[PDB]
Amino acid sequence: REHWATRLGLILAMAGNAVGLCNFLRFPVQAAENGGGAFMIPYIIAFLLVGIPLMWIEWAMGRYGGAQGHGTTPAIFYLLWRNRFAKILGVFGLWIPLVVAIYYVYIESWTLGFAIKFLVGLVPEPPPPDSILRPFKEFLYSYIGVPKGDEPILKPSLFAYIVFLITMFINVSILIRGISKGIERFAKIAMPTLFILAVFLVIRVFLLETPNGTAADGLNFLWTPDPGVWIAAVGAIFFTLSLGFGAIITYASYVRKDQDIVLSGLTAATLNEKAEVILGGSISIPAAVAFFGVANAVAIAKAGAFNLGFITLPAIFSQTAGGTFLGFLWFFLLFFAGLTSSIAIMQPMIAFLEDELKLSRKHAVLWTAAIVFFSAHLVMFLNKSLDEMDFWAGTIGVVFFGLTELIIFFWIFGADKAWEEINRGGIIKVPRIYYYVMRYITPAFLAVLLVVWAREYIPHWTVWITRFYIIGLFLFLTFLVFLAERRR
Ligand SMILES: CCCCCCCCO[C@@H]1O[C@H](CO)[C@@H](O)[C@H](O)[C@H]1O
Ligand SMILES: CC(C)C[C@H](N)C(=O)O
Ligand code: NA
Ligand code: NA
Repeated sequence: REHWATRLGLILAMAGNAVGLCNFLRFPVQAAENGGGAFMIPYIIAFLLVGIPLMWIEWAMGRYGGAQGHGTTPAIFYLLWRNRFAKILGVFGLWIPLVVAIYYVYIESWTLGFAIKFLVGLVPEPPPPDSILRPFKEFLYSYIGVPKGDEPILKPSLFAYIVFLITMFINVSILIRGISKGIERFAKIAMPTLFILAVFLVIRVFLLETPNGTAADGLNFLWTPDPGVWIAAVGAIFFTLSLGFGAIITYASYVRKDQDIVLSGLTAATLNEKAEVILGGSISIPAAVAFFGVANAVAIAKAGAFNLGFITLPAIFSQTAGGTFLGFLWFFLLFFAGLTSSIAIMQPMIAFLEDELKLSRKHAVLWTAAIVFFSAHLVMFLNKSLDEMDFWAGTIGVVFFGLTELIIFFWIFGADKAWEEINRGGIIKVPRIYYYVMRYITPAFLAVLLVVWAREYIPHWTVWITRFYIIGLFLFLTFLVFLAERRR
């Protein structure tokens, strides 16, 4: 079995797993949507009660299954629960990361295409708010092909489609080289490049000042202290830490049987929170508060993540010295943040085809890329198909799967056996208070917030096109698990 080469590469790959498009596009919107500092109190509590303990649990289940040559949840769930229903529930560990990748890599291709056009300077040129925002709103709308009539049909540009082929190629070139020579070798290069670009953008944004305000006013808003906020904070913690995607589990399956996971997992989770709360929150919102004030920035944040990251922020930079190049640094930061994460949610399908169907790494990567590339045409051409996948897999699915794997590992497999499996080989030991959080508090926290979510919030016909296709993806993945059974 493939293994991580160095301790540093494991941390950076796991950090690159978590540090992604959410740190810079999704977290600023959710924090500003829910009161800035008001959102942080549930966000911090969710990180301590859900994010941290589920980090250690997924590290344990991955290393446990990896020791037996099984990197994905269809087999690992069966190793922790000798039931055929554990294999069925494990399919979500293949379905969730595959569905999320189907729209994630496409949005990642947006950042690459924008970074290219912003580097060559093929960007809209506004003259001396709507008069400068419209050239950038139309720039994104022409790139992805926003519908102009009633038909919910996206018409991507030839450039956007070609950049998506390039983006898939860059993902394949990294994945096909393996864990150590591919994912780990790229993490040692991409994470320092990511941190430097983010710190520079934070510094440059902190120098923004207009009559409407300063960047410090946005920092004061996001740090000054409703069930919907608690749902938003816990959901954000899942997505930003890559929990519930089966991605941490597959990566951890290449950690050696006796290596530390307690300190290593805690460091990667901490690195992500630093990148998100310190670096990510200090760019988008402060630059918007500087140019529009706090009240308008909360209004701009409610307009969406794509609006702030692809329209508003490049339009703000277009008013500063060298802002076109600053937009390139911004979009290149997003591309490396997405690239280190998209390879992480495609590796589970790779590891499954390798471990359970005995496919060569080359074959597993190419077929996984074929499935993602083909399925992504739904996200590229059907309007709001992206939103439907992000809801079922990236929103509902991850919280459902997070509670599922905890019950399997810490209840069905045994609370004492799981706790001993987590701390085994750890440089440090998990604080004994977290044993009771894992066994009682975390599943109670998830079950309560998940019931309010289902009972109070979940209740166009084209959404069935996406539901029909991703339900078929689950059936197809179930059939592959069945074929893996028949071989044994
Ligand atoms: C199931 C998929 C069958 C149809 C595959 C079509 C592949 C996409 O085709 C391409 O899409 C781009 C987006 O507008 C266009 O700019 C290109 O002109 C077109 O060649
Ligand atoms: C789906 C995950 C890889 C997302 C990633 N953790 C992010 O923050 O963008
Ligand atoms: Na993140
Ligand atoms: Na990443």
